[PDB]
Amino acid sequence: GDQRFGDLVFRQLAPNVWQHTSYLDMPGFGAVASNGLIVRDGGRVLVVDTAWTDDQTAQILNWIKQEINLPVALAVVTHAHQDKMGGMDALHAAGIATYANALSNQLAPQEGMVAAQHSLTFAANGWVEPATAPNFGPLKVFYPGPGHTSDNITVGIDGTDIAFGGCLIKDSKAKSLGNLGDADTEHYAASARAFGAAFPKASMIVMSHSAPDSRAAITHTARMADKLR
Ligand SMILES: C[C@H](CS)C(=O)N1CCC(C(=O)O)CC1
Ligand SMILES: [Zn+2]
Ligand SMILES: [Zn+2]
Repeated sequence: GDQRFGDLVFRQLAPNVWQHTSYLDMPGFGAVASNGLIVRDGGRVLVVDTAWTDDQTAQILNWIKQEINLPVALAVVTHAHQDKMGGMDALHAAGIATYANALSNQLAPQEGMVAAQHSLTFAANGWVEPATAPNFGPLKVFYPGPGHTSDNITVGIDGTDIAFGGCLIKDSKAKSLGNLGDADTEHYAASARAFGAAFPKASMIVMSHSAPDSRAAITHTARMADKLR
């Protein structure tokens, strides 16, 4: 189930969807896993999130070449922290078009990240403005509101039961919300609930720092973010 490829782990979640996992030692926390997604859409591949580093992100591209062997048409990254955007330069070196929330691109320099090439913007109801996410295929991008960070976005995969909450959602048995230093403590709980309502039929909830879980991850995250207000 978990395919080891160098220092990374890959897990198939659906016929056209894989989870990528990479690790970084955070002095004081251990070797922290971060998950993203790889989606085959016909003759091309779409990536959600980089790995922590450029070298690890180049290894994701090597795994794609070996296991799928189709071009990577684009990548979308889900907020301006290192586990999601740390490997942007590796995507750009490979010629891959990159997308992030306009606010993630604004924050990227001060957070120590390289910005994506393209900015997503969002309607008042949270759905991406379609002209900013051209050729996204089955990826449905949703801004649920500020939570884990002000810029966090989420992604559903059409044709599957999968929705990706990134670092906004923790699993059913998590004991805390993790890194809160950039969090919007007032709005976190509402944002987690908005993610769940945006993808009401997703039964497999993928997230950055836990293995895929049921919809119980969303309400546990929400039932827990209430504590920060
Ligand atoms: C560098 C990342 C950006 S989200 C971070 O701050 N982490 C890693 C995940 C960890 C957790 O919540 O398990 C909280 C500390
Ligand atoms: Zn984060
Ligand atoms: Zn994270």
